Amino acid sequence: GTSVKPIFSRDMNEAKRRVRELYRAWYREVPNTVHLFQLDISVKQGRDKVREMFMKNAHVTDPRVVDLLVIKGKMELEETINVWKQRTHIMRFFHETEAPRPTDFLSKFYVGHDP
Amino acid sequence: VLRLVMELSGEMVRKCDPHIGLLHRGTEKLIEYKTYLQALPYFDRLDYVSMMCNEQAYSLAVEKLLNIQPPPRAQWIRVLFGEITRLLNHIMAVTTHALDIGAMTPFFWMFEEREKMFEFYERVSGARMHAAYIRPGGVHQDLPLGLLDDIYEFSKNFSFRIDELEEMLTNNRIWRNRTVDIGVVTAEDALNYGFSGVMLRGSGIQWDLRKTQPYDVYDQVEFDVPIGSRGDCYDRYLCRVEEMRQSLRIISQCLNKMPPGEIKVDDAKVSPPKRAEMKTSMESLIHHFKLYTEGYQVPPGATYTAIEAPKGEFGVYLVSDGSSRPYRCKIKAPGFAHLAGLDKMSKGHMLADVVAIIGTQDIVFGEVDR
Amino acid sequence: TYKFVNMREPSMDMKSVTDRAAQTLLWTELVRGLGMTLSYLFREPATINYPFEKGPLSPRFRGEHALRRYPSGEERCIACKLCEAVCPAQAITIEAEPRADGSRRTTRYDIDMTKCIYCGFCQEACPVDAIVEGPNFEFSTETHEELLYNKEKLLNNGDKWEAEIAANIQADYLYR
Amino acid sequence: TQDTQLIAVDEKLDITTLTGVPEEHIKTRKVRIFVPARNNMQ
Amino acid sequence: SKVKQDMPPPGGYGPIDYKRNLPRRGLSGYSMFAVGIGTLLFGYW
Amino acid sequence: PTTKPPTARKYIWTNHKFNVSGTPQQYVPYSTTRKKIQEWVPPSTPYK
Amino acid sequence: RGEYVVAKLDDLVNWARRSSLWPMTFGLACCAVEMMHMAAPRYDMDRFGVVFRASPRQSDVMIVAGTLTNKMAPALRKVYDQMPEPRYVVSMGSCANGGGYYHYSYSVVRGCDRIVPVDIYVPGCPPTAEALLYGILQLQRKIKREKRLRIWYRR
Amino acid sequence: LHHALIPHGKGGRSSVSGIVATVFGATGFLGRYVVNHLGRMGSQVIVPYRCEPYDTMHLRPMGDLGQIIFMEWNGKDKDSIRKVVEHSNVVINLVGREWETKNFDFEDVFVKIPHAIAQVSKEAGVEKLIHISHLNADIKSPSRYLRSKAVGEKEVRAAFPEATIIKPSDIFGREDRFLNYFASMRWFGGVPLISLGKETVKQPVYIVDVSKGIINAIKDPDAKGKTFAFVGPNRYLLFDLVQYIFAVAYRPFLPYPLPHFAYRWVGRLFEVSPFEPWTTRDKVERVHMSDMTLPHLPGLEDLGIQATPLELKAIEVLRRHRTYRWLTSEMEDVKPAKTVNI
Amino acid sequence: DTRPTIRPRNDVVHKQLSAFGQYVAEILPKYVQQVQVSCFNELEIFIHPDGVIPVLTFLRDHTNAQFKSLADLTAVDVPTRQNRFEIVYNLLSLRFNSQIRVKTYTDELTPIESSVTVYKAANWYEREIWDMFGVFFANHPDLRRILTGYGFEGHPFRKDFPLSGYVELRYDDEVKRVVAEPVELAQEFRKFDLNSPWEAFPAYRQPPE
Amino acid sequence: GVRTSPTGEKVTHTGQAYDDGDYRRVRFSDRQKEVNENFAIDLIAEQPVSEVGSRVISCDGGGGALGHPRVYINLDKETKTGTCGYCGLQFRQPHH
Amino acid sequence: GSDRSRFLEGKRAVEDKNIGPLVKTIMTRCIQCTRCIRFASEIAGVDDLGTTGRGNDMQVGTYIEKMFMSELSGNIIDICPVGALTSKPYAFTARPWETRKTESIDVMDAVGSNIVVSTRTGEVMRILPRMHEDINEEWISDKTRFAYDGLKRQRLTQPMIRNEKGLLTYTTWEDALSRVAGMLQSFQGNDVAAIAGGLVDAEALVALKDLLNRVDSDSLCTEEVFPTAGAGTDLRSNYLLNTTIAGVEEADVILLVGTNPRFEAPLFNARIRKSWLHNDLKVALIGSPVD
Ligand SMILES: NC(=O)C1=CN([C@@H]2O[C@H](COP(=O)(O)OP(=O)(O)OC[C@H]3O[C@@H](n4cnc5c(N)ncnc54)[C@H](OP(=O)(O)O)[C@@H]3O)[C@@H](O)[C@H]2O)C=CC1
Ligand code: SF4
Ligand code: SF4
Ligand code: SF4
Ligand code: SF4
Ligand code: SF4
Ligand SMILES: [K+]
Ligand SMILES: [Zn+2]
Repeated sequence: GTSVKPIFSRDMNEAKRRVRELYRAWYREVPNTVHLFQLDISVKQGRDKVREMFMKNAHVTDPRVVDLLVIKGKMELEETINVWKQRTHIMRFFHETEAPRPTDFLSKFYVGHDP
Repeated sequence: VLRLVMELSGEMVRKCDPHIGLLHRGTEKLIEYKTYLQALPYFDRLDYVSMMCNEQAYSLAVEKLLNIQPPPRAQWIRVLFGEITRLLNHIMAVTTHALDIGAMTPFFWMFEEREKMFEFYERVSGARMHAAYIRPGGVHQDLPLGLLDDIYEFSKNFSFRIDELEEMLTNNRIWRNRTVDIGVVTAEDALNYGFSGVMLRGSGIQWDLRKTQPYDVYDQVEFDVPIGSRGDCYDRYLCRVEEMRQSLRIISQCLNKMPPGEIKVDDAKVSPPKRAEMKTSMESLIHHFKLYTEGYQVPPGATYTAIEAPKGEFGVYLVSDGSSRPYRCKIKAPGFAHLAGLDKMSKGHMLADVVAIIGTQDIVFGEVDR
Repeated sequence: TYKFVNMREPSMDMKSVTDRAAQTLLWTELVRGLGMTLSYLFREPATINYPFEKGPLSPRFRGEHALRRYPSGEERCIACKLCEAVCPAQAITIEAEPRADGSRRTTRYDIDMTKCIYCGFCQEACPVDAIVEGPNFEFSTETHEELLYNKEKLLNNGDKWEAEIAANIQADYLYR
Repeated sequence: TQDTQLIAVDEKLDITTLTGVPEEHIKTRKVRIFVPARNNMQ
Repeated sequence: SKVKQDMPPPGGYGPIDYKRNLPRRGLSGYSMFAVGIGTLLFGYW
Repeated sequence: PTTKPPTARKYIWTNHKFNVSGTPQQYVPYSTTRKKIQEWVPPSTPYK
Repeated sequence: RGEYVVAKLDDLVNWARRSSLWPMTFGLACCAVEMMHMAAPRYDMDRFGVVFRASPRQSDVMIVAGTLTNKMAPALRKVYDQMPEPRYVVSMGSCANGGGYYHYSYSVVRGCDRIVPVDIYVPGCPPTAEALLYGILQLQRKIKREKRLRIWYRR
Repeated sequence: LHHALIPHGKGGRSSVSGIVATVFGATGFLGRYVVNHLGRMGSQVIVPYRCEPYDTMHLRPMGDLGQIIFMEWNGKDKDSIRKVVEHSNVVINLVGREWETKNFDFEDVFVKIPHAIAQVSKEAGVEKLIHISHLNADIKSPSRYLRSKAVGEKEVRAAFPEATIIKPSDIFGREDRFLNYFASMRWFGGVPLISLGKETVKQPVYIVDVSKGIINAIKDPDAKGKTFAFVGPNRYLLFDLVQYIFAVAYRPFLPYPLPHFAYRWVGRLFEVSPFEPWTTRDKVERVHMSDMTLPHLPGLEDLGIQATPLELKAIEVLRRHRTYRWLTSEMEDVKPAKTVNI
Repeated sequence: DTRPTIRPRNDVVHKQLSAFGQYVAEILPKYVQQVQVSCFNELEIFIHPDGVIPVLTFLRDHTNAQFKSLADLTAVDVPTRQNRFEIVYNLLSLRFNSQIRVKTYTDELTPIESSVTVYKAANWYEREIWDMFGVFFANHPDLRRILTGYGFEGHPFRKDFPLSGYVELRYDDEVKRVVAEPVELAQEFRKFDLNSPWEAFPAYRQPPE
Repeated sequence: GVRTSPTGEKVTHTGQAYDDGDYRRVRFSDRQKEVNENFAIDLIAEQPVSEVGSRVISCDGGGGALGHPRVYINLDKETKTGTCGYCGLQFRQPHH
Repeated sequence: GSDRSRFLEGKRAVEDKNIGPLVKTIMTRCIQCTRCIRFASEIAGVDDLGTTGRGNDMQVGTYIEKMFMSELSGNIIDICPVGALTSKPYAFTARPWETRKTESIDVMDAVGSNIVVSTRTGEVMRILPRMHEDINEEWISDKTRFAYDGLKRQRLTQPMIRNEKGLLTYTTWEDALSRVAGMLQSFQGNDVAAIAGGLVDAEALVALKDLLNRVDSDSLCTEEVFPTAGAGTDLRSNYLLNTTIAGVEEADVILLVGTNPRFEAPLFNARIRKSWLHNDLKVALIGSPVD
């Protein structure tokens, strides 16, 4: 039933261990990417943007899924340091252009007839 | 569109990373939402060098699932245009290579010739390229009167046009030193890297789809493929040039004994009824009506059947859901297998000659990126 | 059957090495290239004098569309809707509601040129040869909006490229 | 029967965060599983 | 009835060249060097 | 078109235009269909 | 006259801007065939003063040819910015100008004009070689319909 | 409202937003951004253009196909304005010359056209007008800028009773004509700053803030009549301003004062050129006077927008002016400036 | 051919690959769940996820198979089955001019040990499947995005990612770069519900449920 | 046959007419509206009505294969003279 | 079916007919399957369709000109296997391969007929009947089908207020909700009431009930009247058709009191039609005699 094959994790411990130095690699990644890619957003801005993206993937409770997020997570940092990505790619997570989607009931009610 | 990112140990290169994807259109994804007839021009847009040959692969593939064979006449036209694409492709292949090196004149003599067969495509289908001529069941329209004579006149003069392409490149010591002893691929590495077509032919390996598993009507025709000794970019260049000479005879053999008969299979459930038949026969209207709304329903199954496209082993792997629409058609391309070994291919050589390796690899960003 | 290409076994005799040494020392294959190119120079070119003359085409040529009409002027289109049922790029949009004389013919026939593929499936799909691929191709415009065709634009081109299209379809209906 | 550092998770399988769908397209959606109703004409 | 589809002539189309026709134009290696040296001696004289 | 002209019909254009792009007689795209729904017209009664 | 001198100078300034403009490519897809298949002897363009040349710093008009994927979108924008002024872009092919076949797919922007300010649109899938040659001719005629020095003098 | 004008769509490019703008003279610094902030949610912008079409090329991308309809117009041709604002729900006036030209003196550019377009638009039954004027519109200022700015302001306010006059302080941005001006002194003698610039503690506004402010003014129902006053987030003095920008741009800073009438000759020399006058004796007075504080007029934050800081979103233009020396240098390297923030 | 409409069928090829299917079945019956010949004379091998390396190595070096030409590797993602991703290889043998299809099954989470040891051709036939579908192959040299935009999310060729995707590009003046945004279509891709309500083939009829 | 709108916009056969308040009419200003003057609605009002005589007429559309899929039209409703749906050509019986 | 015809003779042609502004008759397409006749005289209960003549030129028509009156006439469209009988309003408006079908219900009648809504380009073209047996079964009454154009008639699409003179002028939401809010917080109890309409959603009914109660008021009236006295709405069986029309066939004698179901609940009568035809129901109604 619950028998599934691993890729990198058995227990949440080592699963949370992988996201630890994944943060560590990403934590030290911010100071170089902002300067080398010539942005405008601040260093701590990037650091918290890395931070928050962790919190989005926090409600999952399966060692089986987190590592899939880890490999997806580790599938991006090298794309930044080795100048593979571009300014439109790494500032994209800095969601800037789009207008702010209304959150309260009235403002959604006013904008359109959609949920 | 090529994003080659690669390392310079001084002037010497140790690993080349060809970041393909710059032209990636998810062709198979759109194919999932079109009928077989609608999905056909996608293959026509896959290898926009030897376009009609891509129709050949898709056609016999759908013929194989449908258990319907093309009429004998239509079989012979397809190989005529199939080899014209071979003439189309190798002319582009040798010259773009020569264009990459720095040879300009071979590019324009051969590209002067390219108009003649593009003009032939105009007379037979109605477009310079992307003919959409070869369809499941044979070919859409019949050959216009006098076209066979016209291609005969072009073919009877084309062997002359090859000579200069050979004369000032094959003998030119400049072309040799800029094309020999580069992109050398050993036989087993070529085979096990998934390479197809000329890389197999160039590296000494005796193998060709058109002869080992002769599809269509290639049975009756007779010729000889040019397997060489070394397999470097120069050797493949002779294989390319000799293939145009070989394609000339293949054109000759189908030309002189073109059989009489229909252009499309006499199966209205798979081939649209004739326009004259459309406006007189009640079944013709019904069959034509539904064929252009949903099309023929293909029985379930899956095939990969491939043809010897001038790029190499080109095949399509479609799965049928038992309806009038494909489920998934993996676009197997020689170029993706061709380029898969680029890391080794540029190994041991510098920039100015691995660009020659790019030329001999016959990479075109419609087969890989789709 | 197959034939080799590279292998040559160049003979190492005194006469043969002289030719190879002469070829290297006093270049001969290179001067061959000069001779071939010069022979190319003394040959009249193949260039065409556009627009004063334009290259050949075929009766089957597929170009800018046009909605044709009967001998008396009736729209051939009946909104059977086969054309967009086979339009590979879904460039055709059609709506039909009643026409004054009891009829319920079409109102909307917009083939987006920037979506169309010019495959010619529409003209083959049409059972009344209403939509056709015209011979014209010189309709380049500087606005994206111009290429977005409508019903009136299609009908006007049908009245513009009419005699030519009628002759082509008369010279091609036996093939189709 | 088989074991290679076997993983045993009781949590209901959920890709969600890995399939890449956006939040408003995972929370504010409605999916009605049913059998297609045949067209009464046919 | 009658059928007038495109067809080859009532025999066959004329035979078409299929091999390489690279010609051999020039003098022997001895002749090339001899005329070159002969000019040099002429020029020196 | 000499020798034998093509066929003659009423609806063929009396003269062939040129490419009208970039000129005041350009082509403009517009919706050829009719407005599907119509609003509820409010009566202008004096009131109440 | 004051208007006459600026009229003669304006013509001289742009008389050969429509005859010495040199095309630039990116050559994405099957439209990249007619890109230089026109450079082939048949539909000679070198005679028209135009001649293909990449040299993004030293070219006049770029003929955007092929399908514009999102992945390449930075590359075109950086090329057009590096493009010197005056600059024009020509959208060859249905895919380039309006997406064409793949308009509904996920990895192509629907038309090039969504990315670059797009001049004369030449349609075709692909545009048969002379159709762009006609399109290039329209671009040169558009160059004549310019009042650069006239507008400056009016201000 | 009109059936076609009702807004639909999830605020997208093809979403009918109802706004039908007619931004006048949008081929300018603010026009590009406001059009972008107009075409982003699908507003049918009918921009009148008077220059070469090529100069309007950069405006086509910021909008769905067929949304940005370019039309020609003339200041002296009344029919030109009447056409452009004919089928216009809203009118946005932005025309203004920052220098003096022969065909248009400074009187008309803020009296003739702004009054004429406001009058005809009311005569054409438009529903709004957002004509803008500098916060320092001052008929008492000897500079012909601020005189004509408020001289004609009464006409547009009167002829259009509900005219939402806009009063921005200092619109700094990419092509702001001030930040780029201050670096141009590198080839005009080392920083000739009058009185070492001790006169202009100022609050400049970023373009996104003001341009966003405009698009709210169209959709904000209260915008009618009430004149808003767009301000910065932070008061900064010239010697503080120029030192800061010369520090972020890393250009050598050598401020140097001189008599005011010397700049009158400097202004005169730059205006004499038969082309774009690099320096006008008008604007030096404008930069000389500080940010006049008008507290009665509602500010930027009233509409519902926070004013982005100067030091934050400024590197964009300063980076362009850096030489190869410290071009790649980042933003936090530089020291922020002395915030007086009155 | 007395029936030129139909495709003529061959039986000497039919039984021979049928016999070879048994041959491979006996040699290693640990992984082959079942073998299916085709009317198209394309015999197919159905293997287990752990069986990828054994069979692929077996057909590579065996003296009676010699299948060493990797044709393609792809997925046939089928939502209705618990193993949605159906990984299938195609092999070609020059010596005996035959084509072998080996088919596996996998969930979104289960991995497959990389076949780069068998064929280095898979090196790039592995990357796109991880990108296009999302299934991850273990012990592979690199799992990079090869056929998508940089930073692209999800997996397109799945039966979950819509045709138009979720994100659209456009060049914006304020940022001076081509930025992204949620997709918006001028035209919605219309639906063509074209599957007939009449049964097509009695032969391939699904067994009653 | 074409009728002119109050604003001068020539209406098409479908009946489309941009009113005064339709803001999108600005697309038409400084340009020209494209109307096919030949109005296919009224090109059959004047077309002669065939007096071919039989209970059923084979209407092929003229030009043989260049017309429309030929249909059989029944002439038994003397009130309504038969019209080919494809063609619109008008056929009547010689008073039965 | 074949792929061609050996037919080289002529085809018979028959004139059209006019039996309704909804059904459209192209009777040359008729295949004489007699489905309409058996439907008319067994399901709709009207004995007017028939096949006049014999041989091969016979027509499935009505001989004497007729005006098809049955309220189940719309289902005659969905039973004919050819285009011989077709819906006039939907004719030449859409084709099947583009109409996205959504399964929904009917609100015209108090049966909640399971229907298929054809949608294309933000609008509905034609309404089809679904299947659930107890509900509409395989047929729907006419006004259930030919009602899509009603959604294209007078439509309330914007908020409304009385302007300075009163005249109904279109306004934003803010003024509309502000106007109601001012008079909503004021007044209490029986001052604030509610009258339920015909086509009111259960979601809205709850919302009004909660809203009226949160301002301490219970006056949520309804259009039709049902005596509250005795038990009223308290007992569920008072206001329910507890017999589950799918069970009417099981019954033997039907007693209909003060109703005209052929005009009020056509499908409920259609069940009796089917049930009484096969199960031999004994019907008895007091009131005005209507067919
Ligand atoms: N700190 C500041 O400087 C502030 C300035 N403002 C106001 O902003 C306005 C300018 O903004 P912006 O548009 O970005 O400035 P730009 O100088 O960048 O552009 C000015 C525009 O005005 C047009 N124009 C000028 N004169 C005429 C004329 N006679 N006929 C037609 N068009 C004309 C120009 O046309 P063309 O491009 O062909 O020259 C151009 O489109 C001025 O009114 C200014 O006072 C508001 C707040 C603060
Ligand atoms: S053009 Fe032809 S196929 Fe298309 S709707 Fe009109 S009649 Fe039907
Ligand atoms: S030619 Fe164009 S309009 Fe016609 S079917 Fe092909 S893509 Fe559609
Ligand atoms: S327009 Fe046609 S030829 Fe050009 S890139 Fe698109 S599909 Fe290819
Ligand atoms: S249901 Fe239709 S086809 Fe059948 S008899 Fe009646 S009219 Fe004829
Ligand atoms: S769709 Fe059916 S009913 Fe209509 S004409 Fe064709 S075959 Fe006859
Ligand atoms: K029917
Ligand atoms: Zn007819």
